Amino acid sequence: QNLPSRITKLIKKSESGDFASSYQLYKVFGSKEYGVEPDEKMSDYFKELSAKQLEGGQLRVADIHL
DNA sequence: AGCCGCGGAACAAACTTTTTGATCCGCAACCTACTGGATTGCGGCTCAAAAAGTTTGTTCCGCAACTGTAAATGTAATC
Repeated sequence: QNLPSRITKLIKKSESGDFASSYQLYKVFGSKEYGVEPDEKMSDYFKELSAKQLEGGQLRVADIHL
């Protein structure tokens, strides 16, 4: 069905393990705007994986510009 | 490029919890025996009054995603 190359890159990133890679994967498969047909089950899987991969991370302030 | 409801805020009258400045009243002191005058004085206790501390009803401030005819595009990478 010729999944776009950017979609394949995001899937590879999610397989490696990232939280945004699956965020922008359950919002790419849940709407028609991003350019791919909406699949609900395979978007729900990406949403669950994105939420599961958030644990263990620390939120810190990196830089600042006054 | 426009500006939805939501929730803090910047202000501003009302409650509300103490800071202060007298007034009083036992209360031991004199004085002498003891209500000694026709006396003072002195320290807890209480009084509203008012300069301080919340509490609560109103008014603007800000901000997001996308809009009405409208692209599925073999590979990688740029703004």
